[PDB]
Amino acid sequence: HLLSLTRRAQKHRLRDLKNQVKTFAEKEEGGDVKSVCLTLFLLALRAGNEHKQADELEAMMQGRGFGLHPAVCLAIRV
DNA sequence: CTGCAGGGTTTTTGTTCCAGTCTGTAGCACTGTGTAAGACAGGCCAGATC
Repeated sequence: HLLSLTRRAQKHRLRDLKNQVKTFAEKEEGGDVKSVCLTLFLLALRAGNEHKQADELEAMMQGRGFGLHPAVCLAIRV
């Protein structure tokens, strides 16, 4: 299964659809493989009615960052 | 029916190149702290003395 392979073997398996995503994002979306596959995953999540996971992913890949704000972290430290 | 020698197959796990790019950690300067080794004091008993 794709989730249990290593990243090297997963790339060896998925490189074809990878380069198809590359050429599609270059043809239509300014060559942004990042945002294209991001919105693809977002909509594939939202289709199953998994609204909490997709809302949390939209909250993560924008605005707030890694779990804590570095400012408040230093605030605690001091 | 059975035994391994060993053929195929993907998968994995390396893996070779450069660049990075973060990171931990081992520097570095520092002075404050706790100790144990060693100087040395003295008193004091034994040895030498009167």
